[PDB]
Amino acid sequence: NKVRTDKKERKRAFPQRGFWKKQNFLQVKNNTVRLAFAVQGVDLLKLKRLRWGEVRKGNTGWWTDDYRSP
Amino acid sequence: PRLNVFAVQWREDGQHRIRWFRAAYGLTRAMRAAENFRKTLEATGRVDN
Amino acid sequence: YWPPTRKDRSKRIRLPSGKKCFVFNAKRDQDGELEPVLCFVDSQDNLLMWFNEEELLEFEKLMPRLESYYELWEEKASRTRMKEAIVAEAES
Amino acid sequence: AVPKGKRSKHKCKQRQLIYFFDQFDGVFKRRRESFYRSFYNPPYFSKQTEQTSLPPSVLRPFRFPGFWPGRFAFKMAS
Amino acid sequence: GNFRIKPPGARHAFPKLGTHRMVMFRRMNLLNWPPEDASPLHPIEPWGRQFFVFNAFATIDPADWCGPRGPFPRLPPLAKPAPDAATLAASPSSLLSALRETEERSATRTVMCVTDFAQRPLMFLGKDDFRALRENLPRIKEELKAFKERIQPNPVHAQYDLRRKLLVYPRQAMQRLKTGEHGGYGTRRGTIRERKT
Amino acid sequence: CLHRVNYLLNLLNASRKKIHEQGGDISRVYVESYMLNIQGQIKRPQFRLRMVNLIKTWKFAVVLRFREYPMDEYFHKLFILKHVPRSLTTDMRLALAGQRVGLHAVRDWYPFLDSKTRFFHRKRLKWLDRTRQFDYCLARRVFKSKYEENCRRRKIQVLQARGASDAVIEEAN
Amino acid sequence: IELAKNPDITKHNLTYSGRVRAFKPPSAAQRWEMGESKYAWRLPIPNLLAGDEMQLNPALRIDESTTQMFPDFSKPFFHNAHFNFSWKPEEVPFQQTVKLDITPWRR
Amino acid sequence: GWSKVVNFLNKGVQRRPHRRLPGQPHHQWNMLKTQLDQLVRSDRLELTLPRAHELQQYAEELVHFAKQNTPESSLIVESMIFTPAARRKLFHELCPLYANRPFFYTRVVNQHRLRMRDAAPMAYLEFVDRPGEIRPARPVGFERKQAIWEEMQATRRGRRQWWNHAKKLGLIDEETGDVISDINALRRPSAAEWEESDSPSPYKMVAAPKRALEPFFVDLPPPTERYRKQRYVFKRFRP
Amino acid sequence: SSGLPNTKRRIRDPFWRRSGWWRWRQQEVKAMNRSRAFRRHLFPRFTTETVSFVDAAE
Amino acid sequence: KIRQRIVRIRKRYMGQRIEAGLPPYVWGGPYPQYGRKRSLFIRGEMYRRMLIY
RNA sequence: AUUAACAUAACAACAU
RNA sequence: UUUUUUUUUUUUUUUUUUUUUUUUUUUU
Repeated sequence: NKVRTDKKERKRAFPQRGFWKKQNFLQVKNNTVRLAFAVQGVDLLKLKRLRWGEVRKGNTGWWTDDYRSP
Repeated sequence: PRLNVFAVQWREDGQHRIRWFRAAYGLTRAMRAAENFRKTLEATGRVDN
Repeated sequence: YWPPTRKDRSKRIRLPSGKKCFVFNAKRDQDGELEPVLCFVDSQDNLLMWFNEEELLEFEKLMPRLESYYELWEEKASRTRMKEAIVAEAES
Repeated sequence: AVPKGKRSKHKCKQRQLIYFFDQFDGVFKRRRESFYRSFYNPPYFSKQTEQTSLPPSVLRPFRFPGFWPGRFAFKMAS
Repeated sequence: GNFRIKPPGARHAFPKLGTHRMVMFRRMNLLNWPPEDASPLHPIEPWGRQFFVFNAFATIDPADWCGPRGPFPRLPPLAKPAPDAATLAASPSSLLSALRETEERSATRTVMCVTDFAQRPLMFLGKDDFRALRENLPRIKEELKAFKERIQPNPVHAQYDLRRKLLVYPRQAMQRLKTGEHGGYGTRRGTIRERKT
Repeated sequence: CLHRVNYLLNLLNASRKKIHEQGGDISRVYVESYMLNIQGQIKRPQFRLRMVNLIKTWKFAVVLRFREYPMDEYFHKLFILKHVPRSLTTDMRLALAGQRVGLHAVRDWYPFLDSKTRFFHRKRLKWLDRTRQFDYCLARRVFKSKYEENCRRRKIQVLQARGASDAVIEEAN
Repeated sequence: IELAKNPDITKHNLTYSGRVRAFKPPSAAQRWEMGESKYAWRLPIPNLLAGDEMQLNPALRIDESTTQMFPDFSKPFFHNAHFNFSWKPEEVPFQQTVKLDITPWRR
Repeated sequence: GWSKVVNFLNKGVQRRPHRRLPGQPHHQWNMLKTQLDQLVRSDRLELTLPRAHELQQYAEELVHFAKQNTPESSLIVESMIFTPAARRKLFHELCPLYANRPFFYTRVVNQHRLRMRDAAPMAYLEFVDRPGEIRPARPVGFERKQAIWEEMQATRRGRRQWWNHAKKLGLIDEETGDVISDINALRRPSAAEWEESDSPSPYKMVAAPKRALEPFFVDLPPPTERYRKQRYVFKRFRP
Repeated sequence: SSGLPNTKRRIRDPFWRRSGWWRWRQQEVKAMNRSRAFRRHLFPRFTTETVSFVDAAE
Repeated sequence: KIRQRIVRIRKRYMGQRIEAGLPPYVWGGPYPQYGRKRSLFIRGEMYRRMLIY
C-alpha cells in the first residue's frame, strides 16, 4: 500500500537471492510508446542515449563520422 | 483426465472389474493395449452375455 | 567445403559489373540439405545470395514486368538532371 | 545444546586476531596480487558506461614525480 | 516510407495485433528505408523475396576518395553544403526552420534491388546485369536439371534401422504411483448393494 | 572488490586531495593510526513462529590520522631500512618494462628496484660502513639534493608549458 | 525533462493510466442509423456533388504495405484476408458440413 | 566460513573433467549448444573463466568436424548448431580460413579482474586469426616455411638451431649443403583458392579491403546499427 | 586454479606452530627477532648536535 | 516437448508468409478434432431466440 | 548538553 | 575407461613398519 499501513514489511526482513523481471511486458510497453512517437516522427531512444552535450541531427551516430573524413 | 490413464469395464460372474492402463508410455500404445485386452476378453469368453 | 572444385560446379558466367554466377549444390538454410542452387558472387569472390529451381522459374515470369520499370524510371532520372542543371548553369 | 556460561573479553580478543589472520591469508592477499597484475595491461573500458565515462587510455600515470627523470612537459609551439 | 508522417485522426489506421505487432516494431526503426520514389515491391511465392526498382544517390569519384575508414568502409555521397549561419540569420525563416537545415543530394542512379520478407537489402542489379542474366537462362536450366540427379537419399534412416535391428534398446518404467495403507493387486472389484424396496 | 568499503575509500581520497591542496607532499604521507566511535542502532521487527525477534543495523564513525615524514626520516627509511612502498616499485618496474626510460635509470633505481637488489645493496652498504668507506651525511645530502632538484624541475617545466614570460617564471620561482 | 510526458504528441495512442486494454464503443459512422453505407459510393447522386473534388471509389485508398494478394477460391484461403463483411460471397464454391460423433462406439 | 574447511575437505579429492552447470543434463547441453552458436556469431565473448575453459572444448570439436567434408561429419556438425546464420558463417568463412591449421582454433584470455556486482573472474573467448584479435597468430604451412627460412638467413644462431628441422621441410640444398636460395619455388596451391574454370560499364564495383563497394550511395546504417531496442527496462517498486 | 583456490596453501597461526610455540619458546624467538632488528640500522659516526621535538601548545 | 517445438516452427513459417504479404494459403488436409462439445451449434440458438424477442 | 555499564585508540614498563 | 563386493591375495614382522626433535648451550 502507498499509505504503508498493511503487513507487507514482514517478508522483506528475511534475505532473498533474487526477484522476477517483467522484461517481456516492459519491452512491449516501451515498444508501444516508441511506435506512438515514431508515427509522429520523433526519436525517443536517440534522445535517451545521446551524450549530454551531444548534437546528432537525424539518424546519425559514430558510423556517420567514418566516411565523413573531410 | 486426472489419473491420465485408460480403463476397461467388463462383467465376469456377475461382478464388476476394471483394469488399469497407464498412458505415460504412449497414448496410442495404451489405447491399442486396452482395445486388445477387451478383444481378448471377448474372444476367450470371460464376459457375461 | 565452400570452394567448389572443378568437379563440383559448372562454367562461371561473368557479368559486365564483374559479378559471377554458377550452379552447384548448396546446403539449404532449412536443414542443411543439398539441392540444386544458383550461386552468385561479387568481384572479390564473396557470397551474396542464392536461388533454386522454383525461385528461378517464378522470377522468369516476373522478369517482363521489371523491364518496363527500367525504361520508366530512366525518364525521371534524366529529367532530374535537367532540373538541377537549368538552375546550376543559370545562377552559379 | 545451549551455552553454560559467558565468554570473557580475552577469548574474544584472541578470536579477533585469529580471524583476521585467517582472512588475510586467503582472501585479501590473493586479491591484492590479482589486482596488481592488471597494471601491465591497459585499463578496462565498459561500453555501457560510455555515456559518462572518459575516453579510453593506455598509458599509466606516475604517482611519484620526485623519482621521475626525463622530460615532464613539452614547450609550446610558436 | 512505410508510414504517413503526421497522419490524421487520434488513433493508428493499421492493425496492431498478431504478426502486425512485430512488423510495426520492426518497421518503426527505419522510417526512411523505402525511397519516396520507388516501384511497388513484388514478392515471390516459395521464400519471402521481393523485388523493386528505385533511384540511388550519386557518389564521389574514387579518385578523390580518402580511403576506407572504420569496420564498414563506404564511399562518401555527392551533396552541396547547407546555408551558413550568417545567411540564415538574415533569412526570414524561423529558428526552428533554420536549425532543421540539411544537405541536398542528387538521385540519378536507377537500380533494381532485391529484399527479403523483412525488406532487408541483399543485392543490387543494374540494367546491364539484368540484360546479361536473361541470355543465360536456358543454359542454367539444363545445368540445374543435370545437377539434380547427383543428390542421394540420407543414410541416417537406414543406419538407424540397422542399429535398432542389431542392438539392444533398454526401456525404463514410468508413472510409479505409490499407495496408502491399502496396496494394489493389478485389478479392482466393485461393491454390491440392495435396494430398499 | 567490496561495496561497503567505498565509504572508507571516499575518506581516503578526500584526505589525499585536501592534503595535496594544503601544499604538503603526498609522497611522504603515512597513515599513523585509527579510531572507531559508536553512534547508534536502528532496530526493526522480525516475526517468528512463537516469538518476535529484533533485527538491527550498525552505525560507526572512523577517525584517521596522517603524518608527513621529513626528509631526514624519509632518507633513513628508504636508503637504510629499505622499507620502500610497493606502488613506487611497481611504477618503476612498469616504466622499465615499457621502455619509458633509458638504460641509466635502471642502475639509479637499483637500490629500490627489487628485493634481491635491495638486499645486496644493504650488504654492500654494511661492508662499506665497516670499512670506513661510507659517508652518511654525504649520502643524505645527495639524496635530498636529487629529490629537491626533481621537484623543482617538475614545477619549472609545468610553468613553461603554459607559455609564460621570463619575468613571470622568475617571479614564480 | 521527461520526454515520455507528451500527451499532445502521443494523442490517444497511450492510456496515461493502468489501462492495459483500451475501450472504444462503435462509432456513429460504424452504426447502422446515420452510418456510412458500403454501397452508396457508386450511386449517381453523390458523384454529382463530388465533381472533380473527391473520389468515392474505395479501391483507390487501400494500403499496399498491409494487404495480401487475391487468392484462388478453389484453393483454401482465409476469410478475413479481403472479405470485410459477415456473409459468404456467392463466388465461393459449395462448402461441406461436419457433424461431431458423440457415440462412435455404436458403429 | 573459515577458509580452512576448503582445504580440509579437498584432501584426497580428484578433479572433475567436465564442470558442473546449474540445471539438469538436458538443460546444460542446451545451454552449451546455444552458447556455441552465439560464440560462432560473435567473434569474441566475455564470460567467466570457468565457463570460458568449458565452452572451448566444443568450440574446437565444431571446427574439427566441419572440415572433413563428409556426409557423416556433416551430420555431427548439424547436431551442434541452431540458427542458419551460424551454419552459413561456419561453412563459408571459418572453413576456408582454417584450411592449413591442424588444430587449436580458439584461446582463452584472463582479465585479472573481478565483477562489480559478483566479484567473479572474467575472461575472453576469442577465435584465432580473426580481425581485431587480441594477439597475432603464428603462420602455418608455406608461411611457416618462409618464416623459418627468414629466421635461418637472419643470423647464425637461427641457422644452427633450425638446421635439423629444416632438413625435413626441404629448405636445405642437399646438392650443396646450404640453405635454399629461392623460397618461392616451394609454393603450392591451397584449398582456399579458386580453381581455374578454363569493362566500360558505369556500374562497376570498386575494390576495397574486406568486400567491394557499389558505385552508388545508399542511406542505411551498418547492420549493427539499424535495429535499436532498450537493453533493460526499470521495474518500479511496490511499497 | 581456474575458479578454485589452491588446496596446498599454508595458513599462519599466531598462537600455534607445528615446531612448538610455547611461552618459553616465544621469549627466545622474540629476543632473537629484536636483536636482528636492532642491528639493521646505520647511524652516523660523527655529529655536531642533537635537536629534539617538542610541542609548545601541549 | 516435441509438439511444443513443432508448433513454433509452423507459426514462424506462417508469420513469415504474413509479413511477406503472400496470398493466404494453408494446409488443406485432414485436420484432427480436439474438441468434443458442439459449442457453435448450441450457441447459434441463443442468438436466434434473442432476435425473435 | 548529559553518570554508569559498553566500544576504540594513545602513552607509560626490562633482574630479563 | 572409473567405483564396488558377489572377484583375487596375505594372515608375516613388534629392538618390525613408521615418525613432527642432533642434545657438552647451566640463565635467547
